[PDB]
Amino acid sequence: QERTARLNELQRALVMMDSDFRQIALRQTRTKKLLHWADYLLDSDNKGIMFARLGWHNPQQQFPRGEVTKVGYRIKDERLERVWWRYPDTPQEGVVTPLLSDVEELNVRFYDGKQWINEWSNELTLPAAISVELTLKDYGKIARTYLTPEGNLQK
Amino acid sequence: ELSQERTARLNELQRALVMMDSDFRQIALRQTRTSKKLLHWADYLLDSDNKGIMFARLGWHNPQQQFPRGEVTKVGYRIKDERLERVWWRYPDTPQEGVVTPLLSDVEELNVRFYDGKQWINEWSNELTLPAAISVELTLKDYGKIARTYLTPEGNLQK
Amino acid sequence: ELSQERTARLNELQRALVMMDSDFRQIALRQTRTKKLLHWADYLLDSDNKGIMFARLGWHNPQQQFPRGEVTKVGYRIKDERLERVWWRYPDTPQEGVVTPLLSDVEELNVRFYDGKQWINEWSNELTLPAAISVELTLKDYGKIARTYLTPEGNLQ
Amino acid sequence: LSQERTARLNELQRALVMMDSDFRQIALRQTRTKKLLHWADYLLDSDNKGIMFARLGWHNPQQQFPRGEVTKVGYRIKDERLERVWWRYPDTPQEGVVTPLLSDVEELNVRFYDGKQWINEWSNELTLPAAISVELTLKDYGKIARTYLTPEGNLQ
Amino acid sequence: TVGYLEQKMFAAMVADNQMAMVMLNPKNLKASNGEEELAGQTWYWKVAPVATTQPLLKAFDVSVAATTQASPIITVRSYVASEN
Amino acid sequence: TVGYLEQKMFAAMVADNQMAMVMLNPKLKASNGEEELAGQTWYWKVAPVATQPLLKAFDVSVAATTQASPIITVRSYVAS
Amino acid sequence: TVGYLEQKMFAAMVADNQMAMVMLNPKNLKASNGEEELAGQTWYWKVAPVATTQPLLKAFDVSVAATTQASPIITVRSYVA
Amino acid sequence: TVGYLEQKMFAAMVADNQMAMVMLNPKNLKASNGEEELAGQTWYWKVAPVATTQPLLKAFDVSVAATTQASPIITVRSYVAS
Ligand SMILES: [Cl-]
Ligand SMILES: [Cl-]
Ligand code: NA
Ligand code: NA
Repeated sequence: QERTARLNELQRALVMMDSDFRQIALRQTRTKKLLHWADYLLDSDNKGIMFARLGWHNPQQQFPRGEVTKVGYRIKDERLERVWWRYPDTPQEGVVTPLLSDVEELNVRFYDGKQWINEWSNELTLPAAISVELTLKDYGKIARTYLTPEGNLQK
Repeated sequence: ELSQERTARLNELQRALVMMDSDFRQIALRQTRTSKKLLHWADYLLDSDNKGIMFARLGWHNPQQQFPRGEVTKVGYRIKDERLERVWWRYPDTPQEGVVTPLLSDVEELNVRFYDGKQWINEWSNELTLPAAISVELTLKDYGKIARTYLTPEGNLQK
Repeated sequence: ELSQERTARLNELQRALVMMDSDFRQIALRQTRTKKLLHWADYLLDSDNKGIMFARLGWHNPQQQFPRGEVTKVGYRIKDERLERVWWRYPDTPQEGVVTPLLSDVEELNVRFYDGKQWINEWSNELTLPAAISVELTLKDYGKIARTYLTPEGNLQ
Repeated sequence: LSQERTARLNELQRALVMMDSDFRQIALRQTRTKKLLHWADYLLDSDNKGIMFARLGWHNPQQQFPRGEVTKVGYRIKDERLERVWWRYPDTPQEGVVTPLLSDVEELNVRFYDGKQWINEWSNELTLPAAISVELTLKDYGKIARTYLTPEGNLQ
Repeated sequence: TVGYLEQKMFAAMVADNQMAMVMLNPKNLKASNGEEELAGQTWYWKVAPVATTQPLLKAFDVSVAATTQASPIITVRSYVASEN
Repeated sequence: TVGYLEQKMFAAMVADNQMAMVMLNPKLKASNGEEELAGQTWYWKVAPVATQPLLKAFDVSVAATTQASPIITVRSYVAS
Repeated sequence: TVGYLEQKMFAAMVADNQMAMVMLNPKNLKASNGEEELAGQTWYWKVAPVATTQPLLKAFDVSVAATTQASPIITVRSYVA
Repeated sequence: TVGYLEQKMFAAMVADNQMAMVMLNPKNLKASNGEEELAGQTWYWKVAPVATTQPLLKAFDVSVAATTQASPIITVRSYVAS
């Protein structure tokens, strides 16, 4: 009953996170970095993460060929919430989706090619992989590893 | 007081539109079963209380090494008890109940029209090509009719 | 003695075909003057008989640059029973091109166009390319040889 | 004299068009006789240095996999002539299609840009140099050079 | 606050619908105008080509207003490949 | 029903995480390991699959023990 | 030497021509055969589906021979999505 | 006729060479100028950013002339993404 609804809530959370973290855009955002990962980012109660993501491809004729949006994840009162902005450059409150309840912790790690590390300060390239770990009050720790698009920016 | 509930409603709608933008702008030229179709559009599809729609969509690009380049997922929309719900499947060919998202409450109707190059028509039975454009209209209890028009990718399948 | 002349002719033929593959496999859905996708008419390019002209993909530009590809323009013609290939850097061009003499002893250049059910002898559709093109050369020594090339999909509005 | 000097220029334009077609389309794709760029004395039986690399030949029709057809080309000097050699397949057992491109070329030289400077050799087998300079010393005109940019990316 | 937010969201919806119509046939980019009913309200849209200082991209503006005379609630600029 | 659906979801998550690690450097060998997820140890296995010269294939399979049949097997392809 | 070189080159042209015809409509990929006149010679071509270790790609071989019995001068393999 | 055609073709080679160097590092689009010897002649090149009305494309001109004062033999304009 509750357990099935809880499983379904988790399923939805994961689909959403897949949609965002598998579409990280190699594009710097302001406050400027490729990946923002810091205590109280987005008014998170703990860690917050923010990045640009591929929104959709535009129709054939249109330039640019795709529209980049900006998304973030934070914990607010032990809920995982996802924040959405139409524009990577934004003056603004984002569109908040409460994604998953009973999330104590959000942790993200970064693969630097040889090992997992805890911060990402390189603003010219993405880490080759990102690991998003959630600690749930019921199920405990679950994690997802995602690959990033290859490429470098210039200084 | 009540201005809080109206803000929450507009916030709900913004969320719904973002989700629909994500889906309808990324429609894929990929036939799905249920005899296959490019776009499924019928009364009671997916157990809708009225119309339902189902289609393949670009879910994401896979990392450069990987073939195929695009991962195609499958999504649909239906009304259940005046709720717009979005249904999602990881694979376009699925035995599997879908992941249901309650997207928008107080939606009476879902109506979709297809641009066939000269008119907007009420069904799509061309299995070889998508319509050039799709108009998705919702009838909300409070706001009435609102509509979004989306363009599809160009291309033909072989017969 | 003139095992050498036969070998030279074979090698010449080989060079012509690599060059034609290069052009005909890279036809671009882009209209040219003097407005067609594919020009196929008598005395085109001052050919002695039929001449053919089209836009082609010249190369991809480096990552940073827009547009991502440079489109060039090419033509084939017969002058004094020799096949010649003409090249222009720019599809829209004010006159004469860079001329490559490609193959001697060509009696006839003919091109045909596959409209999805059969082969026809002209292409007047200014919005779409034909699914396939067949280029037929009649050599005085070898006779008729033909190459079929597919075009990119898509139409212009 | 006007006729002959006009014919020489047209010969050079022809050479340039052909070289542009090759060197602007270098493929990040290793070849044998593995290297990305082959650059060595007597390569392809050159009188001096020879250069060889994989290049994009053409895009295949949209149904076909792979989307790109990769060919292999090389340049050498044979008896003060620049020759272009062409192979349909990048992994070829031996003789390529030879085109005499430009007469009275005394030297072919190739330099490689490493992001900071021009250098004389390229022994990185996983990445291309960001730029390549092809230098021809013509018997009449002296040195003419074209710089080309390569595609970004690394192999493992 | 909510009345203004409504206007902004719904006028943006109309802007998107009219951008899409222009994009169906962007070789035929010209000054045009009309009306769309959305959320009970008539909205007045205008498409306007934008002069460019290059040959590669064409631009147009789609603006949406509450009357035929009114300043727009929303204006959005888009770009179309001139040689797609 | 819910306990089976849990096993399915959590093994699929480990399958995805391990495919990702394969894809990081596929130039591809048989390997295996253990990932702790949702309080359970999952036993994964990467296996090359024979194929044409263009694509490499691997299967990722995840089981509840080293002896057990897999709960899930996913196949992926990599460009040669 | 040139006699063999001619055969190789002209059989290869027929292979390319018949591949292009398969590529035009490869959903109806079937075993087929026929004849092409090229450079004064009849060439005997054959199209053969090839099994593939995956659902994504289909393969075919195009082979071209001097008779209906002969071993091919040329066999080319191609893949379609 | 031929002297003229030499200058056109050789200035054009230098234009292409210098555009290539700009394209290597185009975020750093600033005015520059220099010299290139080609076919025995010193050519004077100029790189000039070109004002733009849109936010998507940056533009620049490469011009090549026979002296530092002379009007250019050739000017080529190129566009770069942001
Ligand atoms: Cl999405
Ligand atoms: Cl080429
Ligand atoms: Na004859
Ligand atoms: Na000298």
